[PDB]
Amino acid sequence: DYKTFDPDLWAAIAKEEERQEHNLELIASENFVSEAVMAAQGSILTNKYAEGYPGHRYYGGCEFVDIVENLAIDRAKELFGAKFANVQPHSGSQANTAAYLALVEPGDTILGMDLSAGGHLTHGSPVNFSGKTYHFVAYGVDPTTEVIDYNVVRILARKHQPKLIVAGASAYGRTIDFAKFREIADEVGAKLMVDMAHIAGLVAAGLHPNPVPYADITTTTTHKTLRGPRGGMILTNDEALAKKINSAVFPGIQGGPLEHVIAGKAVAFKEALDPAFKEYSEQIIANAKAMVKVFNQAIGTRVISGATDNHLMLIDVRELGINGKEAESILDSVNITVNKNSIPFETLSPFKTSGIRIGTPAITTRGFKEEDAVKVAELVVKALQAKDDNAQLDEVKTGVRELTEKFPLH
Amino acid sequence: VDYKTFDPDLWAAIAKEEERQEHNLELIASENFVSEAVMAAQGSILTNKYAEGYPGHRYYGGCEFVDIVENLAIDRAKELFGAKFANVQPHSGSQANTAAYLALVEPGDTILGMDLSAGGHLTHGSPVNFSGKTYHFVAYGVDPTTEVIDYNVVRILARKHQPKLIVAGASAYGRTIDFAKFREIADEVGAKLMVDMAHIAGLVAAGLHPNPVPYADITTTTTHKTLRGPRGGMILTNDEALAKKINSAVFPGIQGGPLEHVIAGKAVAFKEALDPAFKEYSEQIIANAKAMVKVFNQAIGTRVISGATDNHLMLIDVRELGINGKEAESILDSVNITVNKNSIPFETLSPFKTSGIRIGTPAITTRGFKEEDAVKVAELVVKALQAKDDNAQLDEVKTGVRELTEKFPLH
Ligand SMILES: Cc1n[nH]c2c1[C@](c1cc(C#CCCCO)cc(CO)c1)(C(C)C)C(C#N)=C(N)O2
Ligand SMILES: Cc1n[nH]c2c1[C@](c1cc(C#CCCCO)cc(CO)c1)(C(C)C)C(C#N)=C(N)O2
Ligand SMILES: Cc1ncc(COP(=O)(O)O)c(CN[C@@H](CO)C(=O)O)c1O
Ligand SMILES: Cc1ncc(COP(=O)(O)O)c(CN[C@@H](CO)C(=O)O)c1O
Repeated sequence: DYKTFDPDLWAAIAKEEERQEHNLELIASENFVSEAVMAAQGSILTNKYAEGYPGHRYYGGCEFVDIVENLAIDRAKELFGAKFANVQPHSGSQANTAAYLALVEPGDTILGMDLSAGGHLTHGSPVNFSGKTYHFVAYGVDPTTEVIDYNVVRILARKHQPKLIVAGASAYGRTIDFAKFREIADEVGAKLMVDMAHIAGLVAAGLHPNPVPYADITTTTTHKTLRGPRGGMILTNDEALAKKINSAVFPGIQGGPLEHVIAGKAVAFKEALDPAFKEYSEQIIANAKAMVKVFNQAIGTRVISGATDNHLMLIDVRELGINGKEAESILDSVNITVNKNSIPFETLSPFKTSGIRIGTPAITTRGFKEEDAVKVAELVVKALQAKDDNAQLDEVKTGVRELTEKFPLH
Repeated sequence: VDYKTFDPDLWAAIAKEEERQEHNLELIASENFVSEAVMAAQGSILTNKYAEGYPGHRYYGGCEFVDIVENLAIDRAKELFGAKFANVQPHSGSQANTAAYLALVEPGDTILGMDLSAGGHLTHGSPVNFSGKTYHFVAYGVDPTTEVIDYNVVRILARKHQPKLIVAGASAYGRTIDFAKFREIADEVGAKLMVDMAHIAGLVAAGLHPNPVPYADITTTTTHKTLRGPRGGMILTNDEALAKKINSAVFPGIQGGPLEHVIAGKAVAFKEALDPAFKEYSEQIIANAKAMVKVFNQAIGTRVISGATDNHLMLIDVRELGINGKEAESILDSVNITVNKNSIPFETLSPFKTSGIRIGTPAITTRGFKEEDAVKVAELVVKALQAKDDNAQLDEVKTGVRELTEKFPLH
């Protein structure tokens, strides 16, 4: 009805609904939120200005909005065991901005994971506030094993004497050893920040070591393996840092929080407290390992580091005569969505790349089991091996159609 | 329903907030009621899409239709305001202002901006905010007697401090802002000009406030105040070199993935603002505000800062009544009238006690209040603040509030 007033906009949204139904979303950072999360974001909480924190707002009328924000704070403390939580960051980027503000001064030396090795842009990129505002020195992975070499990180720390070490990654498929990062931080007098955005759901399910007891500050997004709305979060066990975090978020770098999004965070956090969430997260990892077993035994799809401990994998496609941008293009043509992704010691442009990144949280949410993940990896292999044999790309398109129809959305 | 039974804590709180919005007079000047369509866009499956980059230049695929949506927001914004370029990704007004500064000045540069007590925003140079921490802000205010901007003082300050940038725009300023004078003062000292129209954006879009876009190097705004859209920010410019710096500052500069369900809501609201009926709404906003200022000027104890309004809001110095702004806020909230305490020009109390309250009409106007209803609101406010404890009076106000909200239901 209101769609009559703006048919162009609602038409685009309908096509996007259909695109999400008909494609296999293998983007490691995406998911499908519940009906309840979307209803919270579609609520009248968008109308409320609520600057400040629960019980000490700068506006009238927040007495019931404060319940929502307290639910999100307290469910985060329950899920992750943090003594303090801040649920107002608009995004992972704002969450990391405020975490740095609470820990270091502009120009300070910070050790963070290199982008090609799998770090995030906010872990030290020169085109990002992180690299522009602080002096970042990168660590990476070993060139042969493609996992983090903790003794190399240790050497780097003692050489550079950073005020802060950042751990966490956008494209690292192996377990991060937070105990060792804390060990190294302590040796050089540095604080430790962990960005668990990608693994937060796995951490909540007890399937990846929990960084919260080790890190001075833990940041996260709410929309990856946690399966919540797009937004950020900051955790800490230190009451003094909690006060600095809160001031840094507001009035430091934000104004009004998005209380409708925060309600969706509260919704998603109770979903994650349900025993069914542990089974979901278990299935994410099983599906991912199943998929890595297929790629390991295929010709020309080299799995970075040869294994996965979590939800994602990086695939080196150099053996196939293509770069990551071309691989992403082939797979889109058959309704399989991935992203081109730099690989350790990447030699091509960050917009060409030698690889693609694949993750299983979204298809697992659709209901894929181990057998279905194997099928996806085989269609991916077939499409990249089909050096443009139209007959084969069309078989793959059919295999995708078969899978989406067996696992429709709500 | 089924998910409301899974989580009664959360859904019963939202239900109570729906009732509060129905039953209170929402007089907070920066609030509004978005349409059903805006809420449905924010509640859409667009929340599931990562779309880093810009339309047609994304960092990965899958963005065919997200690109249509965001280009609708960009194009309707350009149409609404007459700008050659728009960025609709900023998560908020604060992020919009962060990126605008990054496109205009370097850390440590001298910036002229409105003082907080005088009506400026925290991002206009407060030392507790990134703006005051990152740049050298020099504040201008209003005149103590007339409580309006003194443009020769701004000129004097600009000539004395040689700012790299002058910022114009306010959060609690009820009078017309002369953007031409600001453009002239900036040119005289060679400064750039940035205008934050967050509060007056809808009025500009309706032609009822002078338009800053032709005078400002960069114009920033929120989408959720008089523009009546979802919570978010936006940046406008006519300069292609600046537009590139703006886009780079927003992403990958200070943000990651945009909120595309919110950006859909921005597209929905921009088309609503392009409709001729938006001009009548915007006119009614100002006529309601002016009708309230008249009531407050007659009452002793509710002193209207500067004695008039040209836009949607007014600031009330309540000290003659023997209370501060915090007590007035709390008195009004206990009779179901929602305002915010607010510093006034030359504030002498703590910024958390304050001498005043701020009142605006966009929300009640959206509910359908006309001038005679705005008059009744102002009378109830006067009565509540003069009542001094008298519960008969306060309950009288409470009945008036329920009369007005029952006359003008939501949806
Ligand atoms: C976004 C993003 N944010 N954080 C990230 C990314 C990734 C990314 C970065 C860039 C870049 C660049 C230079 C700056 C632009 O001027 C290009 C691409 C694809 O073209 C992908 C993907 C999305 C995960 C990535 C990688 N590879 C890593 N590790 O982390
Ligand atoms: C938020 C906000 N952001 N921008 C703003 C505000 C206002 C505001 C600020 C503070 C503060 C502080 C630290 C001050 C340095 O010590 C306290 C209050 C009421 O308690 C209200 C209101 C909401 C409009 C305001 C005022 N008055 C101005 N003009 O603009
Ligand atoms: C570890 C980490 N920390 C922070 C962020 C940023 O979150 P934001 O997009 O909400 O700003 C990301 C985003 N990660 C995106 C790229 O932006 C991805 O596809 O992986 C992240 O991976
Ligand atoms: C002129 C201007 N520019 C920017 C902002 C910040 O927008 P944000 O709250 O979305 O971050 C505001 C917010 N205005 C709020 C105070 O934060 C208010 O109640 O008025 C603003 O008034």
